[PDB]
Amino acid sequence: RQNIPLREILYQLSPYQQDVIRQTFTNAPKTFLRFFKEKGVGLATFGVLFFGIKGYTEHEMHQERLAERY
Amino acid sequence: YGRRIPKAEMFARIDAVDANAIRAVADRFIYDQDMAVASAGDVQFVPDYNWFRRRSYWLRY
Repeated sequence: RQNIPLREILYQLSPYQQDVIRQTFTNAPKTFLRFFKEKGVGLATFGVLFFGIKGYTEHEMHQERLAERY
Repeated sequence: YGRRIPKAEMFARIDAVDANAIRAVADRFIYDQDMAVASAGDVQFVPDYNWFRRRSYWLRY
């Protein structure tokens, strides 16, 4: 394994001197909002392109069925 | 200790320790207990706390 020159001091605490699932209920709305802020633009771009092109195609398909309609 | 232990008492206390007492003391102090680990120098390959913590007990028994 490689040799990485590094100067630090690392502290770790035991898993049994800590809570397991009690900060999830506190950090849950902040995590939700941070996720949507970080990935908001791409999800919006994907949704707008997909649903707009699908709606345009479906509208034109209905128009073409009505154009041949007796 | 608040006193001076005579050497006869220290010898009698040492002479009362057998293999059962060593087993019981190690079972009280070591087995499946948290420990403290300190290191210095070239320590990039020293295992972390969970590696040390899992090797305080035996699943084979």
